[PDB]
Amino acid sequence: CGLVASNLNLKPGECLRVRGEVAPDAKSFVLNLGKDSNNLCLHFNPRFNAHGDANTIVCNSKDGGAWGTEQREAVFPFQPGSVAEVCITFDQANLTVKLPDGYEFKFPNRLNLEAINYMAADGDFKIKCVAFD
Amino acid sequence: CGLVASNLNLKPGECLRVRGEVAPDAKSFVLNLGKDSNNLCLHFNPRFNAHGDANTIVCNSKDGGAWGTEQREAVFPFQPGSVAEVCITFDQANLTVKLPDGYEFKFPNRLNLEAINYMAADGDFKIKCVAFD
Repeated sequence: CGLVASNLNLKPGECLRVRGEVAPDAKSFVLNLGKDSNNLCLHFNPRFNAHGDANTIVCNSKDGGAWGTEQREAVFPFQPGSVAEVCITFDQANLTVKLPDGYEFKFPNRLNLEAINYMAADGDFKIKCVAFD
Repeated sequence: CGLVASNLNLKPGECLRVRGEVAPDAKSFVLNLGKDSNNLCLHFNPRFNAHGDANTIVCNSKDGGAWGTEQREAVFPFQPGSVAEVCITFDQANLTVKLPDGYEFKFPNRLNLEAINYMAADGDFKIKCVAFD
């Protein structure tokens, strides 16, 4: 239900910066990146309280509609009702995801994407700024 | 076609800022804003050298697929191979479009939009950042 952007043409090296507002009573939010809605190199899902999980970032890929192997990340630098920025870069092998509080992690480029052209936000997160570096 | 964004949810009084690179040898570019691709409160079209026009900004609306009456502006603060930012806000009566070099113009809110949810860029203009505040 959130912002949906296409024709991003993000290439290796370039940096995608997304800043937004986390809802005051947020349960969770999603930032999906990829080729289109059926081919996601990154489903980024911070969960405050959803599906039985509290404060955990869940990530996965989707290839031709098929979800890959899900994984929970090590940190959760997000708070309800607050501003947050996430930054993404990628190359042939990995996406690098930079988070608030100086944390970051890499996620395998399972789909072997050469560009990222699609981004969609869902849940309790409203995008207010997008920048291409 | 350049960046396309939907579900922007720009509300009255909020400011939409779009900054991009005007390509060298640019002939023209377009920034479309509205409810969706068929309902545009603003088709903003700076023409450097296109369709018989030189250094002229042409604007229009589109309602249910039908183009309105084109509007010519009186200034052209753009140049090929450079960065340019436009800022847009609206109320019930008019959109206000702020351009480089301190120029601005108003364009009637023909569709009586109460929010802007769609933005698309075309032509020789590559969006570097978009913000809502």
